[PDB]
Amino acid sequence: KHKILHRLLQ
Amino acid sequence: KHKILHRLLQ
Amino acid sequence: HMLSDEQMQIINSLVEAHHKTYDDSYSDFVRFRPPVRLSMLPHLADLVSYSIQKVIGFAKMIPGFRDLTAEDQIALLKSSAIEIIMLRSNQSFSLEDMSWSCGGPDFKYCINDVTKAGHTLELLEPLVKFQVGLKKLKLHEEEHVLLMAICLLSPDRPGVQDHVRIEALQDRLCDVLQAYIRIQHPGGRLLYAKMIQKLADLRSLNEEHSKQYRSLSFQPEHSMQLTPLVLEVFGSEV
Amino acid sequence: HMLSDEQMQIINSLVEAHHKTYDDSYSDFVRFRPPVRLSMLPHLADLVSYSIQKVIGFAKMIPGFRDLTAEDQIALLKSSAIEIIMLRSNQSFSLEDMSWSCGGPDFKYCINDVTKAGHTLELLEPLVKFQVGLKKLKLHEEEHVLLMAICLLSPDRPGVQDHVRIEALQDRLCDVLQAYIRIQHPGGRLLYAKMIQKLADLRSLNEEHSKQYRSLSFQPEHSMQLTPLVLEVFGSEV
Ligand SMILES: C=C1/C(=C\C=C2/CCC[C@]3(C)[C@@H]([C@H](CC#CC(C)(C)O)CC#CC(O)(C(F)(F)F)C(F)(F)F)CC[C@@H]23)C[C@@H](O)C[C@@H]1O
Ligand SMILES: C=C1/C(=C\C=C2/CCC[C@]3(C)[C@@H]([C@H](CC#CC(C)(C)O)CC#CC(O)(C(F)(F)F)C(F)(F)F)CC[C@@H]23)C[C@@H](O)C[C@@H]1O
Repeated sequence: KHKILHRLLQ
Repeated sequence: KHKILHRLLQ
Repeated sequence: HMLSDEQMQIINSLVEAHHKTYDDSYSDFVRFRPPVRLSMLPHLADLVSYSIQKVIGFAKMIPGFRDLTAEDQIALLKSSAIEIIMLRSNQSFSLEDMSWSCGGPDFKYCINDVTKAGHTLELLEPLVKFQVGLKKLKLHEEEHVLLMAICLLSPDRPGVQDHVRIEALQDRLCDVLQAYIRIQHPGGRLLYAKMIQKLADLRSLNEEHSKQYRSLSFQPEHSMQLTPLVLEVFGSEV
Repeated sequence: HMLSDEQMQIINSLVEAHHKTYDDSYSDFVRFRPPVRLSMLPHLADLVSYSIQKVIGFAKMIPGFRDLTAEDQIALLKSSAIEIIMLRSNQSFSLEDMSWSCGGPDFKYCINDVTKAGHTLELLEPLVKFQVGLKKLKLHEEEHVLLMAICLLSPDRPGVQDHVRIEALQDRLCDVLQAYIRIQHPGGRLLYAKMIQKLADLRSLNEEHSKQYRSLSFQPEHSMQLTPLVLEVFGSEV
């Protein structure tokens, strides 16, 4: 859940 | 699971 | 009567953050699926996706956002994304055309163009009405940026866990804004209030967007035209 | 020594089906995210997505595919999608350029352009080598179309349930092909065999693609550049 948001936020 | 494939196949 | 050294460095890092995530030439717009005049949906979904990326870039640079848990960073970005988009869009909105003019006759988005992306002219009137008002406030770059950071750090949101720490951050920002207007903005005695009212306005624009998006997202033939990021950010997953 | 009335109507509906799902002008290519020379990934993902749509359109018109359960229709389309794409691409591949030439200098895909979409030149050599061979077979439109329908209806696939009914359909098609070559193709005495060998070749190209796709699909920064349809068709979901 929210794999892209996580990557973008790091 | 496979919502688009299903729509496209109908 | 004077902004503190710390209120100043919050303005600095925020305007610099907006400068790094907002391109006034709108050069990247050529990398999107072209506009067609739901023919506008692929271009507009590409536009919203690219903007979510910039809102993420901006958010990451808001003092204190980075300190938050990954979860709260997500809860806030999911809920406020569309609102930050609508706020940041004002920088391109013109009163002389009643459209969002983005460096080109093909990247000029008028009401009729947004209609060919699934949406109904009846739900488009509050958006343009919100855009006329915002522009009429004739905000300084510092105030505009401050409004997006306050909007992003709003506590009243589904999924937010640390409702005390973000209310703290939003208040430290509201403080910078309120002091900025009084010191640096002549004739702004009722501006802070006029702007806070726009946050509430956005909440209503957000509901209406969520309803319209739900209509598109359930029809797989329309949902397929969206991007993975738009689907993720506007999706119901927790 | 002569094709039956029913073998003929299978050729007819299949060539008509290919005619309705394959545009030799490649007009729709302008609606994709532009090519950039992983800069090629958004254009190539848009290209593969559009082609999956056409493969679906084609599949639906293969006599008997429609009769199958929704599940088997999906199991077959998921597994064979990339193979049908590689087969159908031959119609655009040129021996004089060693590239896929699609009505324009911007829609001319050479080896180096496919490299800037995540892939490695080492895994690109079997594809172009497969494309040289296929073109060297100088297939009639009937044979080409028949090869895609036989490929799509292959029984040896993950997820297929009714392995007796599709083997039946594939054999009724293999029968139409084998008779077509003997009756209508001079000097084709060893063509049927040469073509069946290309189905096996494709299976190897498919493995190599699945491995390369897995690399991209796990990196969210690359996966985000894909489309919902590509993600769905190449995804592991059951
Ligand atoms: C991007 C910014 C600027 C433009 C923004 C404008 C003009 C074009 C239309 C936009 C993008 C609006 C739409 C339309 C909305 C509507 C109502 C009914 C008000 O809810 C939002 C969306 C959407 C989608 O439903 C999905 F799925 F969510 F994507 C889509 F329709 F599917 F796409 C809001 C802001 C608008 C350009 C420039 O200022 C950059 C800036 O970041
Ligand atoms: C479309 C057809 C024609 C062109 C097709 C050609 C040339 C360009 C490159 C293509 C599209 C190949 C790639 C590359 C592959 C490679 C190896 C290592 C062989 O596995 C397949 C893909 C992919 C993706 O990994 C994903 F995710 F899966 F999408 C992407 F890289 F991400 F995109 C196969 C067929 C090729 C044009 C015209 O003939 C129409 C026809 O339908």
